[PDB]
Amino acid sequence: GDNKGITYEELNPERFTLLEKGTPTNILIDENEDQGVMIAATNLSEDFGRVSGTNAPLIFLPDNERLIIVGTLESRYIKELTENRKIKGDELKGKNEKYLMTVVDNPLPGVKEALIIAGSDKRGAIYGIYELSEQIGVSPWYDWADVPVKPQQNLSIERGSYTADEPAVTYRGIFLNDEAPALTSWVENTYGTKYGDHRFYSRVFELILRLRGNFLWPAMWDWSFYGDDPLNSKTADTMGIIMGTSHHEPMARNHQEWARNRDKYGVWDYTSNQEVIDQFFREGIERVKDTDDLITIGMRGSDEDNMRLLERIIKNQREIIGDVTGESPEKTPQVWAIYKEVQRYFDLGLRPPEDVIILLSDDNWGNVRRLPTEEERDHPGGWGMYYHFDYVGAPRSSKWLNISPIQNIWEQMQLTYDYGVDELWVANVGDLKPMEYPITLFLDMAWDPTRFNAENLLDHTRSFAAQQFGEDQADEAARIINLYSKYNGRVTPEMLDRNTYNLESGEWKKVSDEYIKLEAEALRQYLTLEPEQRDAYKQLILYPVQAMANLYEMYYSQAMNHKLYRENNPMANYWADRVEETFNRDAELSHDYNKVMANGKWDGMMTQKKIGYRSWNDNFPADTLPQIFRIENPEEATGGYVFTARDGVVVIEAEHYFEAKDAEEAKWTVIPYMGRTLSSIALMPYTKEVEGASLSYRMQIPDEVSEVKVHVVVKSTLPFHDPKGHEYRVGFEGGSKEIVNFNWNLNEEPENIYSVFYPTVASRVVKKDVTLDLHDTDDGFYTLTLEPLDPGIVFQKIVVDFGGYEESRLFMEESPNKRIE
Amino acid sequence: GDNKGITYEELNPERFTLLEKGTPTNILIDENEDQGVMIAATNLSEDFGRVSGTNAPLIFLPDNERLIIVGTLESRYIKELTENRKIKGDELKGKNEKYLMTVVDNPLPGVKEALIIAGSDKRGAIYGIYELSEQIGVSPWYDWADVPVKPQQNLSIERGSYTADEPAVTYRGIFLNDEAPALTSWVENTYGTKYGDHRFYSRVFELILRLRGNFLWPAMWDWSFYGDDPLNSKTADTMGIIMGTSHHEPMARNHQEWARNRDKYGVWDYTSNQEVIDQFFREGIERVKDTDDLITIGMRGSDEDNMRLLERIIKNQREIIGDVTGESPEKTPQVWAIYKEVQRYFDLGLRPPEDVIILLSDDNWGNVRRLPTEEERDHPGGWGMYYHFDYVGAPRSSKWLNISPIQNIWEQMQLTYDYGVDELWVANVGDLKPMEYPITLFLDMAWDPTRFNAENLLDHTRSFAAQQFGEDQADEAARIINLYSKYNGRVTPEMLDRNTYNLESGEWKKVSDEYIKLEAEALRQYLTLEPEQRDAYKQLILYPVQAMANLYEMYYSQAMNHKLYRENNPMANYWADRVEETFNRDAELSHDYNKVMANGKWDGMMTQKKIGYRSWNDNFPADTLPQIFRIENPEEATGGYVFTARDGVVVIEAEHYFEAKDAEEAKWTVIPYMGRTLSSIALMPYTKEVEGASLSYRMQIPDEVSEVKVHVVVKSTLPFHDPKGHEYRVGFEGGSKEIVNFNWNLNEEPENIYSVFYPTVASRVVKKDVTLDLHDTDDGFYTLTLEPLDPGIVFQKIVVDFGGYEESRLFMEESPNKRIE
Ligand SMILES: [Ca+2]
Ligand SMILES: [Ca+2]
Ligand SMILES: [Ca+2]
Ligand SMILES: [Ca+2]
Ligand SMILES: [Ca+2]
Ligand SMILES: [Ca+2]
Repeated sequence: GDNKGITYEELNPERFTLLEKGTPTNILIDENEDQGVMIAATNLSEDFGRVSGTNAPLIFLPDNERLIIVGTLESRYIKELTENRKIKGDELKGKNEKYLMTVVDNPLPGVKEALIIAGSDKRGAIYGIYELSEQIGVSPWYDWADVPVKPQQNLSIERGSYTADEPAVTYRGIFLNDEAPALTSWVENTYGTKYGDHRFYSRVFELILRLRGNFLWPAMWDWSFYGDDPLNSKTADTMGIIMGTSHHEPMARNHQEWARNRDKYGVWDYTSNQEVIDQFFREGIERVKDTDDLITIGMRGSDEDNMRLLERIIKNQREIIGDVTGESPEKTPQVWAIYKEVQRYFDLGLRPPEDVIILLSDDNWGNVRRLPTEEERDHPGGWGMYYHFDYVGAPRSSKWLNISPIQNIWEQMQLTYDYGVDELWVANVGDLKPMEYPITLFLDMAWDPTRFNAENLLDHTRSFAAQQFGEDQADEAARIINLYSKYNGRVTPEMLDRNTYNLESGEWKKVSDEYIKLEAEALRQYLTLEPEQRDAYKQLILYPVQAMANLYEMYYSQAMNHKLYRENNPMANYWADRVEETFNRDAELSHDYNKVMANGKWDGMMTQKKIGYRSWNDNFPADTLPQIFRIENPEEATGGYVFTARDGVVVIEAEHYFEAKDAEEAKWTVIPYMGRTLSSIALMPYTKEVEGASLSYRMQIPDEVSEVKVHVVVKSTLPFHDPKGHEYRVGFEGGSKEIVNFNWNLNEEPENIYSVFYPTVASRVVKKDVTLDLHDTDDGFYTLTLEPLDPGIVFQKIVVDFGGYEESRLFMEESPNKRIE
Repeated sequence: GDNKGITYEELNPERFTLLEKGTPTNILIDENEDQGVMIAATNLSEDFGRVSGTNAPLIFLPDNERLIIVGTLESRYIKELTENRKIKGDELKGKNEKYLMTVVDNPLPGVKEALIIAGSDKRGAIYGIYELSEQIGVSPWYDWADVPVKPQQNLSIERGSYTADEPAVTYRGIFLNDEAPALTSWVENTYGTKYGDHRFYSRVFELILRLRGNFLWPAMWDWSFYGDDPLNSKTADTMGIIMGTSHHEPMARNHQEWARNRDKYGVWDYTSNQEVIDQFFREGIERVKDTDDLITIGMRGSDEDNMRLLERIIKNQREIIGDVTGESPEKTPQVWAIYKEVQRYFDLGLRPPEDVIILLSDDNWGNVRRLPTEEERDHPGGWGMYYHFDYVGAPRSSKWLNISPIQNIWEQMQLTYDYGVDELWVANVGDLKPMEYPITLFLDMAWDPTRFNAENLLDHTRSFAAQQFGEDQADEAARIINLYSKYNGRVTPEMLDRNTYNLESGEWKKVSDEYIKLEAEALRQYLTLEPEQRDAYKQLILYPVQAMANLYEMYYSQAMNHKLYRENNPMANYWADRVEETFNRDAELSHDYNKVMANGKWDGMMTQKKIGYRSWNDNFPADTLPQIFRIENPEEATGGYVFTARDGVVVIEAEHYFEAKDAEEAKWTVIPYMGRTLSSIALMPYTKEVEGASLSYRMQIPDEVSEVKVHVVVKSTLPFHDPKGHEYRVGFEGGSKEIVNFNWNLNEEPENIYSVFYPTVASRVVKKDVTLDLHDTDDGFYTLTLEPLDPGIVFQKIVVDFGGYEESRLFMEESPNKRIE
C-alpha cells in the first residue's frame, strides 16, 4: 500500500524478520489499548494466519526478544518508547491519522529488536497495522473481492522510518445507495435480515479502514442504520468509522425513521409540527453524544421568508446540540448541504455558522457543479464534495456496472482539491460492488491528491493490479481495467441501444468487435491464473468485460437485424438468432456470478436488470428480449437485389443477383461460404451445357458516368475440359459486351508457370477486368449480365469501377442494396 | 458413422442389448477368421472396454444366448447364417467392401438373439465392426486426436438391416509427405526410430481403416516403407491396407532405396543401366507378390523416340510382373501417373495398357488440371486423382496448418467424380495432423460422393463435431471449424505478411479483429467443455484458431508500426511492442501444443517454422521476428502534426496539434485515454489564468472549398467558476473567428434541466459548431486555432466539415496526417 519494495520473501541480517520457517513473530499490544486498535491488531494476527498457516500470537507482555509493537501514542509500550527517545514522538504528537513504522534495536529490556507501529491516534494506529497487513500480502479486497493471499514461509522488512503522513481530506468514505435489489438481496441471503445489522456493517467497516477511509453514509432507501440495530453505531464508534447521513437527513436521524411512522409524526413542516420535529432532532443527537459522527443540519420542506425560516431552524438545531452535548455547538462536527432551493439563498449571502462544513455535490454524473471562489474559500468550516459512481434519476438510471473511468474521476477531483475542498469527500458507490477499483482510487486520492497527475494515473491502476494478481499479471490486468472503464464511459449500459453508434459508417461494428477483442485478451489472461485467483479476476475484470462485450454485440446484432429486415434480405434471420443468443448469454453470465463463482458467496449482488429500459427508471418486470424481425420462408427469398452506387463504385457479392436464368438441365447453385467473402454461385452439375444461362444485376449509377471498368472475381478453376480456357461474356444490357478468357495462361508452359500460374492458383481466385462504355438511360438504372460459356465457372464477386476502386484482398465492401420480389 | 440414431443409452424389449449394467455382450468370431478381421474384432472388444470399463469377451463358440456375431462371408458362423437364409447372403456375395449389420432372432441353436455383422470380404467385415465401434461411441479419432469416449452403463441398438453399400472409389487413402521436421520428429520421440517401422504404421493403418479408407502412400522423403522394416508390408497386408507409391516410384521400390545407394546403382537411365534397373524392378515385385498392393509403372529420366522408349519400359515392366507373379500382368493392379513431359505424349495418343489406372493430379493447390473427355472416359482401367492439403514448392510452401476449406474440396472433387474419375482418390496430408477434418471429409466423400451437395456440406461438419464433442457442442464447434478454414483459404499463413490486406481502407483491421472474435468464441466454448475433451478441442479447433488469430494480429501490427513510423508518430512504438508480444505468443502456443497438451503426447508435430519466409522454401534457421521500427525519445516527439482532408472532412484528435502555446504558469497537458477516443488535452492546473494560450492545427483543404463548419468536442464540464459558462474562441488564422459558450445552459433551470442538462452530462461530452468563411490561400494550407477563455476546458476532438460529416458516437475516423519537427 503506502511503502513499496520494503518487504522481502527471504531473510537477511540487516532486515527485520517478520516470519521465519512458518513461525510469525509475535505482536505486543497494551491490553488496555483502544478497542478498535485491538480489533485491527487481531485482524493483523489472523492476516499472518492467512499468509503462513498460523496466527501471529497477540501478547500483552514483552515475553519475546523480537516483537511487532503496535499501539497509540498513549498506550503504555508506545508511551515508553517516545519517552526514551527510541521513537521520534514529535513526528506524531498532535498529528491526525498518522503512523510511524520503524525497526529499532533494544526497544525494551528483554527485547532485542522490534518493528514499531505507533499511531498519532486510534485510526493512525489502525492504518499502520493495515499497512503491515498489505506488506505481508493481505489485500484490502481479500474478503470483498476474494483476492487470495500468497502463502509464505519467510518475510523480512527493511529498516527505515515509514509513514503516510497525514490525510489531505478530513473525512473520506462512501455511501451505500441505490441498494435494492442487489445489496439488499445479498444481505438477506447472507445474514437473514431485511435490514443492515452490525454483522453486515462490521464487515463494511473493516474494508473502509483497510482502504484507509474513515467515513460512511449507510444504506437508507428502506433501512435505518441507527434504528434497526443498537450495535450499529456502537460498532462504528468502537472500530473507528465516522458515521454521517445524506443531505436531507438532519440531526442523525435516518430518513426512514420518519417515513415508517408518517401517520404518527405529521407533516414535516417546521412551522406547524415544530415541537414534534424538535423532539425528533433531540433524540438523534442524544444517540451519538460521545461518538464523533458528523451531524447534518438544515432542512427541506417568499425568498426572504424562506431564508429566515432556515436561519431559525439552524440555530434551533444548534441549541439542541448544546443542550444534549452540554458543550458549545461548535464542539460537535456539522455539515450543511447545498441543493437547488438553497443555492439561490447562498448567492444572496446565506451561510451556515462558520464552523460548519458546506457540502457541495456533483451533477449526479461526475462533474462538479460549483466550487468556491477565492472570496468564499475563506470559510473556516471548509467544504465537502459528494461524487457519484451510481445514480437513480435523469436522464436514465445507471445501476449495473462501473461507468467511471479513472481519468474522469481524477480530472474533476484534482480540480475539487485545488479549489480548497478538502474536509469531506464521499462517493455514491451503489451496492459497493462492482465499484471496487474506483473506490480504491477515490479514497487513495483523498489521502494524498498530490501524488496523482496526468502522466501517472495508470501507475495507480498497475499497482492495484499487482496487489490483486501479482507482478507478472499487473500490466495486462491494469490495461484491461483501464480500457473497459473507458468503453463504459462512452455510454451507460442502460442507455446503450441499437441506435447508439453509427451502423452505415462501420462505427458500430468497430466498437462491438473491439469489446470482444478485449474479452479475448481477458480470457487468455484468465487461463494463465492460478485457480485461487479466478473468482477475484472474474469480479474485477472478466465479468464486467464479458457482460459488456456481450451487451454490445446484442445491440449491434439488433441494429443489423433491423437494417437487413428493412432491405428484405433473409440474412436478417441470422442476426435475429444472435440477438436471442446474446440476450440469453447475459442471463448465463450473471447466473454464474451469483450462483457458481466463489460457491455462491455473492448471490444477490448481480441481480440488477439492465435490458428493457423505456424511461428513466427500472420499473419494468425483468430483462426483456430486444424486438427482432424475421423473414418468413427465407430460403425462397432470393434474387431481386438492386444496388445503388457509393463512393465511385458498385461492389456486388455474386449471389445477390436481380434474376438468374438457368440452362437446359444445369441450375444456378450457390455454395455457402465459398471464396473469400459471402459465397460462390455456379451452374450445377458441370456435365451439362451452359448455353443461354445468365446472371443479371440491377444497379443505379450517376448519369454523369460515361464509362466503367468491370472487375469479375471467379475461382481459379483451371481448363480441365479444353486448354483454350474458360470464357464468360460480361456487359451491360442494351450496351457493349466483351468476352473474358480467365485461365488460358494458367499452366506450366515456361512463360506461365511461375509468372502467373502458381501465383494465382495459390491465391485461389482470378480477377479480370473489362472497360465498357456506359450508354445513356433515362433513370440511371443498368443491368449487368454474366453469361458463362464453359462448364465449371465459379462466380464470386463483381465491382463496377468508375473512380472509387481500391486494391484489396476481399475486393471492397458491398455497396448499398435492397431486395424486391 | 454410417447409420445415425439407432443406438440408445438405455435398454428396451424391442431393441438389442449391447451393454447391460456394465457387462458387454460377447463377440463371437471364427477363430480361423482372416487375421485382419480378428485384429478389428479385438479392437472392438477393447472399444467396449473404453466405454464401460470391461472389454467385451471375444469367444470362438456360441457359449452365450446373446451375441455379437462378426466375420466374413466365408467364416464358419456367417456361412451358416447365409445358408439357413437367416441373413440375406445375396446382398453381400460378390460385393466389394460391404457389410450387413442386423439383429436376428435364434441365429444359432443355443443363441436366442444376436447382432450380426457380416462382411462381403475382409475390409467389408472390418468396416462393419468399426461401425459398431462408432455406435457405442469410440471416434475414429480416439487416438489420433485424443477424442475421449463417453462412459456408458447400458446400450441397445434398433432392429433393422444396415449397410454402407459399396464404396464409390476403389482405392481411398492418404499420402504422408512434407513429413520433416514434424512427423519425423514425432516418430523419433515416440518410437526411437529415424524411420517409420511397423509399430508406427500399424497405428496409421488402424486410423485409415476406422475412417473407412483402404490405401496409403507411405512417407518417402528419407524413409523406405518396404526396406526399413520387413513387417511394414506384412502388417499392411494382414490388417487390410493397400500400399502404393507416388508418381515416380515405379515397381514397388521406394525412391530412397535408389538414393541411399546412388553410387552403387548408377545413372537411372533406362538406355544405359537397363539391366541394373530391371533387377531393381524385379526385386520389388517379388516383395509384394501375394499382397494386393498397387504397382506404379512407367519412368522419368526427340518426342517420337521418347514415346517409344516409354512404351518399351512399360511392356518390359509388365513382363517382369508376369515372370514374378506367374500370371498375366493384368492380374496385378497397376497405376500410371500423368506428369508434364508425358502429358504431351498422351494428347498425341499414348495410353498405358487398358487395365492400368491412369492417375491425374491437381495443381498442388487443390484445383484439377485435366479430366477425361467423353471419348477418353472409356478407359477400362479407369482414373485416379491426387489431391493436396499440403505442398512444398511454388509459389511458396504451405506446411503448417489446414488451408483447405470444405467448400473447395467438395467443389473440385464433385467435378472429379462426375467426370468418371473413381478408381483412386489419394490426398497429400502432410504430417496427417492437423488435417484431421479434411481427411475425414475427403474419405467420406470417396465412399459416397452422392450424399454431398452445396446445401448440405456443413451437415457433414456438424456430424463430425457432434461425434468429437457431443450434441450440445456440435453446432458451435462446426461453425468455428468452417469459419477458420474459410479464413485460411484467403491466403496461406506462409504467404501472409504485412502487405496482404489493405490498411488504409480498414480491411486489415477488419480481418484481424474478426479472427480474434472467432478466438473469443472458441475460448468461451472451451470453458464449457469437460476436462477430458480439452486436448481434442485444442487439436481440432483452439490451437489453429488461436495461432492464426495471433499471426494475423502480428502482421496487422507490423503494418500499423510501419505506417506510423513513416508518419513520425510515436504511437509506432506501441505497435512495435505488439509485434514482439504476438511473435513470442506464437512460440508459447506451439510449446503448449508440443509439450503440455495431452502430457506431451504429440511432441514434434507442431515444430514447423512459419514466420520468416523470404523465398518459396523454409530454408531459414527458425521463426524470425518481423522487422519493426521505433521512434527514439518518443515522449518528446509531440506536436507538428499536419492533416490532409479526406472525404469532405478533416477529423482531428485534439492532442495532434501543430503547435501549442502555454499560458503564464498553466501548461497544456494531455490526459491519456480520456474521453471517447484518443485522449484529452487541457491547461493545467485550473487555478491559473489562461490568457493568450492556444492550440493550433495545420490542415490542407481543396481550394474549391469556400466555407466550413467546425465542430469542437469538449468534456461536459459545468460552469463551476462563473455561471456565465465556459467560452473558447475558434477560427482560422488570418480569417474569421467566433466565440463558443458551450455550457451556459447546463443547469437545473426548468427549461434546461431535462431538455439539455441531464442528457449532455450523462453523455459526458459537449459538441458545438460554428460556420466560418474560408479565406483564400495560395497553398491550400490553413491553421485552425483554439483559444480557451476560462479555466478547466477539456478539449477532445475537432472536425472541420465541408460535406462529409457523419453523425457518430466517436465523431468519425481521424483524417490522414503526419508529424514534422
Ligand atoms: Ca447496482
Ligand atoms: Ca483545507
Ligand atoms: Ca436477467
Ligand atoms: Ca506440416
Ligand atoms: Ca467407374
Ligand atoms: Ca517457433
